[PDB]
Amino acid sequence: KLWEPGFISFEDAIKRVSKIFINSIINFNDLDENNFTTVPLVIDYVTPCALCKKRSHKHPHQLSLENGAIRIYKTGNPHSCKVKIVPLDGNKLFNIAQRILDTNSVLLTERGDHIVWINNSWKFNSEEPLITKLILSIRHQLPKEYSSELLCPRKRKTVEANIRDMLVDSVETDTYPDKLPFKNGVLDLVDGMFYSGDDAKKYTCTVSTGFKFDDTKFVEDSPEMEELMNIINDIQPLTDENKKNRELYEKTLSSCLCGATKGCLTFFFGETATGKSTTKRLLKSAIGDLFVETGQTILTDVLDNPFIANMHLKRSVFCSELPDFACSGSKKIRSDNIKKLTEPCVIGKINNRNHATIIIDTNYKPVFDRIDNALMRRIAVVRFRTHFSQPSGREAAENNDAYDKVKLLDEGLDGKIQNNRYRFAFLYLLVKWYKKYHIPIMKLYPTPEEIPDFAFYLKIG
Amino acid sequence: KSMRSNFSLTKSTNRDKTSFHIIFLDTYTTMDTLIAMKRTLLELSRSSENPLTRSIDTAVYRRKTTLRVVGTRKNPNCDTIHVMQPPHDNIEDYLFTYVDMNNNSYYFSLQR
Ligand SMILES: Nc1ncnc2c1ncn2[C@@H]1O[C@H](COP(=O)(O)OP(N)(=O)O)[C@@H](O)[C@H]1O
Ligand SMILES: [Zn+2]
Repeated sequence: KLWEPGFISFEDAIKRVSKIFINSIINFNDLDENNFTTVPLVIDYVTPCALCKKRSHKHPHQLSLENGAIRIYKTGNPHSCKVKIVPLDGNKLFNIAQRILDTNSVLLTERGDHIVWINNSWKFNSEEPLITKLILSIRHQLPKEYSSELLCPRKRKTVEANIRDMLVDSVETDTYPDKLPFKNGVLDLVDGMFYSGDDAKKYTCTVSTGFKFDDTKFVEDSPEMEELMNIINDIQPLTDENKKNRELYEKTLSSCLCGATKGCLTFFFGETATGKSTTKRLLKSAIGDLFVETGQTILTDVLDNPFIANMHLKRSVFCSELPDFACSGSKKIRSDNIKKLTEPCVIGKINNRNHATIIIDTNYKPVFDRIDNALMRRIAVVRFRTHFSQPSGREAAENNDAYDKVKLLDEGLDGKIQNNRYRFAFLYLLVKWYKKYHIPIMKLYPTPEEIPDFAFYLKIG
Repeated sequence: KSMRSNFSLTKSTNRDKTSFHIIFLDTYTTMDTLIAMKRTLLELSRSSENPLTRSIDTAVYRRKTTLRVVGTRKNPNCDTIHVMQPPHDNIEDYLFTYVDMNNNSYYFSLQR
């Protein structure tokens, strides 16, 4: 017995090898389980040989059995013909699926979802699964005998089913807090290095700012950098009185790049026309989709809710215009949220990861229904004291004690920042401040000695 | 029209392996034409999306072509047998070697 019938029926293997030989086989009948490695395969070369593409072959071919496969080789001159291989075990689609998983292009997270690696970014979808798009994208990275058969849609559905049924164990995503993900790579914050390609693959970053990183703008000098300092100097004066507030502001600004849990909530306190919304727009333009504006519901309306589920993996949540909770007809901050919005996992798939710096802007000092010592530890406030008013009412603002300086309003800044003019210079400033403060540790300190409501407790003390 | 309008089908007794033979009665040609066809048959098998188009046995196209006769066992120790099928109750409709060129029948051959 020269054949081991542990792989495939000998008749089926002979049928396969005959199908490979387009030319008619002369002695097909005498091939049995005890001679197929011995008798040469004489072939009537009516058509060109299916292996060497020549008119004919001087000598007959021969078969060998090795490694669970059939090796087809020509006698006489070996280099005159191409060696051929017939496999016997495995559905070819299963081999393709094994190769595709083998690349680590498709993974599953703890959410029972499947993330893929298309166009240098970890794509993900739930309504329309996109494993098959990955298969199209990756067919170029496989031999020809796989690319030729990855085209038919039903074969791709079969390969997708195989991949689904082989990806058992879950991987953890977004473990690097000091990496800023774009759509074309990841920027490292500890260094100034940018990784674009397979280098960004190792950091399983499933979110992105939404715009491509450009090395021609992220230099330092910039056409826009100088007036960006002018604007930041005007909004926050570089003075000895407004000194501590300056680095507090810079720390709050930089804490929006780190992808970890933040231990404080910052209040932008200032009067009208102080530039708080200017900073809001600058951050939005600088970090793309990582910045999100929410409503007042997550402060005054019960959490468990799209406004609490969309903050999943967002690195900055900004709250706008608390409507004078000090006066009547208002709902207080209800500090239970302050208990809730800082602890690492947000309930509201009801579990989401919290990487967001929460910044709330206000014109009036806000009040809580209950004041506790845990509120002492997680609240900081930023004071804004520069006025950008129209030429008409400058004096009426220069005689107000709520402002330390009044500046002439420029009507063109909103359109320019909306055009992402200061998009990269401001990001450069953010990185510079991050290296200045958040290396090697990121943590935020509260300022209990600023909110007037906390004075009474200090009066108790 | 000759091959579509008149044909017969055989059914095998093996259910796990669907084995079938279709014989078009009103079409006749020489065997070298079949051998030359084998090429285009292989390309059609590789290109068509129909699952049955994969499972055509082109290796049967060989000198002294042999096929199991209807009503006869494949092997003495095997019980897979090709049986009669309606509406064709004539065994002559299941023999490709039988030649009956009528007015509806068409014959063709290679120029060379
Ligand atoms: N440094 C500056 N130079 C000129 N105009 C400036 C400025 N800083 C801010 N502004 C403008 O003055 C206004 C103050 O900014 P805004 O963010 O709206 O203030 P606010 N209402 O939130 O206190 C805006 O219209 C802004 O475009
Ligand atoms: Zn050859």
